[PDB]
Amino acid sequence: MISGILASPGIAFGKALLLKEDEIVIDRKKISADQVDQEVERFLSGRAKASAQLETIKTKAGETFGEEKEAIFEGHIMLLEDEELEQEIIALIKDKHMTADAAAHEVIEGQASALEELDDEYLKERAADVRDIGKRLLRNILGLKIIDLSAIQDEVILVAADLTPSETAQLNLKKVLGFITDAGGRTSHTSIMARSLELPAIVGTGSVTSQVKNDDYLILDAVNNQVYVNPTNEVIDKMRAVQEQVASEKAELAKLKDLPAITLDGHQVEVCANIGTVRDVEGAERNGAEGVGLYRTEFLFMDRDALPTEEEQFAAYKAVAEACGSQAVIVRTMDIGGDKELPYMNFPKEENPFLGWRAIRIAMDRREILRDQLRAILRASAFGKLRIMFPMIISVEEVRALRKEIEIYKQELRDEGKAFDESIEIGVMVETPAAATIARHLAKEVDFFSIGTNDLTQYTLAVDRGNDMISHLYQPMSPSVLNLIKQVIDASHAEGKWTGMCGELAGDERATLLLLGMGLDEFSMSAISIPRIKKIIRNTNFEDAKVLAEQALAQPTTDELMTLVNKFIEEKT
Amino acid sequence: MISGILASPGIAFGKALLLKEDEIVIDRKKISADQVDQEVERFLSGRAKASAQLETIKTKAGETFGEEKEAIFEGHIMLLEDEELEQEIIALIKDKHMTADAAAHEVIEGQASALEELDDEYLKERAADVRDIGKRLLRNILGLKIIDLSAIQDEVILVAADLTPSETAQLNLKKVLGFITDAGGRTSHTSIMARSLELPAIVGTGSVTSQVKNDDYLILDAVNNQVYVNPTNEVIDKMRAVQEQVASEKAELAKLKDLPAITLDGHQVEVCANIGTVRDVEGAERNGAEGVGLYRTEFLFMDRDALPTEEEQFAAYKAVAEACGSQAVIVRTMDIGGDKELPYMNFPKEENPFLGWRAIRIAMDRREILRDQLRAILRASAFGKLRIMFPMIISVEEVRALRKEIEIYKQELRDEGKAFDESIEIGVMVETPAAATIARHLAKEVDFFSIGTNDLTQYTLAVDRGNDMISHLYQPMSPSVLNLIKQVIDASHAEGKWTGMCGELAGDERATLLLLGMGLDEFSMSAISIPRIKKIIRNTNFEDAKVLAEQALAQPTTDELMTLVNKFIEEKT
Repeated sequence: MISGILASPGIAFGKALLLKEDEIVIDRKKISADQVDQEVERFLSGRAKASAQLETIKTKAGETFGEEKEAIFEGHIMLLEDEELEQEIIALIKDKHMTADAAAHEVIEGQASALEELDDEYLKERAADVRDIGKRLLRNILGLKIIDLSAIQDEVILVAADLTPSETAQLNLKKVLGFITDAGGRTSHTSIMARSLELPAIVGTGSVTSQVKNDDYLILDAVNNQVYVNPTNEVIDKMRAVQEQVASEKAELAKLKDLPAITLDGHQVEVCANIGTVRDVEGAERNGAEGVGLYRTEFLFMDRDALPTEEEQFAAYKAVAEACGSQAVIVRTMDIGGDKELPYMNFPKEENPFLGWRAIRIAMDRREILRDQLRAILRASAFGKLRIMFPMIISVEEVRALRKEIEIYKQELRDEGKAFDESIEIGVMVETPAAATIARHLAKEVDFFSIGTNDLTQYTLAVDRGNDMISHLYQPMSPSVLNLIKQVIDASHAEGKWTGMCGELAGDERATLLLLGMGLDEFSMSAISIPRIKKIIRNTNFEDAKVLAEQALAQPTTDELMTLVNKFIEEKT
Repeated sequence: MISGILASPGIAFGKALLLKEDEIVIDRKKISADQVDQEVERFLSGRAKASAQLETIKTKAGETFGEEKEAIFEGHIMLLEDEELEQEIIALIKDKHMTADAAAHEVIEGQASALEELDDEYLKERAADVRDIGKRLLRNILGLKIIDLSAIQDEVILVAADLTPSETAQLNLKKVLGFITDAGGRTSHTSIMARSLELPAIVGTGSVTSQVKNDDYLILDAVNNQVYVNPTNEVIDKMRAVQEQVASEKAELAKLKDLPAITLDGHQVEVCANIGTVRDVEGAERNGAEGVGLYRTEFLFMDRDALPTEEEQFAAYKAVAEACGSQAVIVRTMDIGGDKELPYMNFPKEENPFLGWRAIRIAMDRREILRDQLRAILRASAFGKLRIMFPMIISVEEVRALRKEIEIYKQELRDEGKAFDESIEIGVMVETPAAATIARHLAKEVDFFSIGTNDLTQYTLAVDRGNDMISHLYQPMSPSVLNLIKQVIDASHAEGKWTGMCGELAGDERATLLLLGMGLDEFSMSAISIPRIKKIIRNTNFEDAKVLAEQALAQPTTDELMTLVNKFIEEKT
């Protein structure tokens, strides 16, 4: 009867691999002066190896996982070569006549020890990565035999007390049919990989490695949360059928709108990622995004030290469109100028950037910007489902002037023998109280809306998103912002269009029932929030939420509206 | 058959005074070197007189009109003593060997001449005041006889081709039964005085002074726009009866609420002045204000180099309350922190002051400020009708916390044996889209609303009131702001309260029919706008305006809403 936390559901059958590591012996024997010069050379000679061996691991991470994991090694390597460590490690040996393995341990342990004093779980984990660098350094000076998880010639299950980020890079994903460890829990780096990799694995076993020997045959239920050791065929069979169900579950979920973004009583919404860069598509796919709800194109502009031309934009958009496969991306035209300047533009300062010459106000005062970009988006739409959406819309005037612009850019493309999706849908950010107010009018003029609650909150409450001194007044969960949200959604629906939401409220656990009840069609968020919200959605009853929403919309006070939400959560799941 | 522009309606009977002035002779005869030293002394000796005589006129203006007219003389005197004039006047005489009256004329004429090159009517008038200083200087060096309007021992009518601001100060208001001149028109300084003084007078006669001799008996109709010269008693009689009607008109208008702020079809609104300082009460009374709709207390705070204590505030408020007589003042608690900092507070900088720690957000983070002030207002309410109004309100939370505050401060006063109007009404600025959105909720909690459209526009459109680069987007006449205005007014009325407006829209000729049609109860503006708006109000039909308003509120476009307004003005007066 062994149970863990189960990080990924599924089933698997294979041999068990056990990572055994010998304890590192440290000699506290003081060294003589003649040994001072020799110990430094041993450290440099031992450090010389890890230098080249660490570099080899980096290259495997880049090809195996990508640049996201390749740079983490550079930080560890760059930190190791820090000139502060060279002087501090040598000084103790030269000054205290200590050994290199004992003196070096104090330096890396000293810094990591300072990090543990921190009262944050996020800073403590990084201290674990730093500690790992010094831990291996001691083995490197001694020249301890390394197992290396890359030397696997046969498929096996991976069992260990805990895995350090360094092992996950040089790990064979195809030869490992799963991962099992007794680490702390999801807060473990390897645990997150099981989720994104979508492979069965446990991390809270507690003491399975002490019960398993290498070459042991084990079957992972990852469904009943049980492990069978050398079990007959009656269990190897049950499991095999459990694995069948698992596979059918995929096959069914595989359907289009038949996704978890459905309440108990059958109400579906989209749930998507906001992104900045192709690189974010990875997190989106990892977290179960059904498409991209907001492609903040600014971020691509701050990914460069020059304004990206039509061609550079096109390429960037094309990549995204393609890295998204079948999925739709809502490409927002550029929003520079509140707290998001791009320095390379050298725009002049403003007294209130957030009430200033922002986003569309620029692209309309400098058509080359609007034109290059819209041109690029359109052209990229020849390569995947894209939508166009505009930021900082304030009037019907603005929308018509920009549609007219699209139509001009569309013809030019037609005339230059350049495909673009003629179906391409156009919408607007509703993130201004103006837009919210004339939502009915705007809804005739666009295909859709996405409510930017970060901004909407900001202007409706006149509280600067940046200003910590008044942060306590920044409440997107005000009777004032909610009402304006409702009013927008309703506008959508009255024209037979839809409203999504890319403001942070979409991703906020506390609004999910209200957003849902109020009929929001689409949620778009940081990818990392997709599962929390999906979970809430999948476990609500939609009808109940409507009732909730309605109540909340009548409250003159946030507190009073928080109460409704809470009594709901109490009574309803 | 002589007709002028009539600046003030009324009737008068009295003798005619004629201001005759001899032409100033200028000698272009070059002076010798021995005469250079003597001419400078003559200028200094002649300048010595005007120095003391100009100072005497200043003291008469202060006692006669007040500090508003006393400082204008200091500028003229300070400009005359400018060290640049001393060196430039002496240099030409010493360098060009010119005469003091001819050389001095070039210096003052030279600067005034540069001002005329300006293409602005407002800058040109000031050039007239500077020209006057040099014109009299020539008489002062020559020692020309001065008539002085203060030497009047008998009541007479004042007739002149044109009067310079200097004469208006040393003018006997009680001995002058009216003012008649052939100047340009209302753009004449003296013409404005007839309006504020409320005395019959003409400024566009054209050539009456050439037809009148001093000691002539004239009757001013100022009603039929005619002047009778030595007319029998049949006309001295008609006029006397015309004067009776005039007096009855006052008596009727005198009433109270039934004033000019009434549409043709009987709909009344209040029309008041926004003020900053007791000193503004004068302009308000001058321009026919029926009370004060917004007393921006910040302005009193920027009228000082220290934070005004409870006692200083009280005094300041008391004065206002009293300078307003029977009239109600809406005292807004302090609004510092957008474009209105007070430097003496040394508050820290903000990234977006207008979305920052503004107004009520301060007084709530520093109770001493809120307390002193509310204390002071309450106590001042023992001395005249005052209301309390709060700026930058965003939530029902804020209002309740502040009412609760009032109630505490009320008791303290009760306990310290300090009267305050127990009837004192409390309201809120609706100048946030939040407030506008929860207007229904807020309306239960306050006695009234005043819509701040400067701010409301700002946040609804996210356009900084300060930012000229996007000024073209600052449109309080958007379908978005108007709708929010309507929604607020309606909230008021639904609770049986009222909404006023102190934003600049109230004073904007183009909104007046809409504001009216939408049922706005109260308008408050710069005093100078009171008559334009009153005029529009008095000449509208209210029912028609409703229809107008309604139409305008359905337009998705400003232009389209401007069209309605225009076709109205065409067809309707």
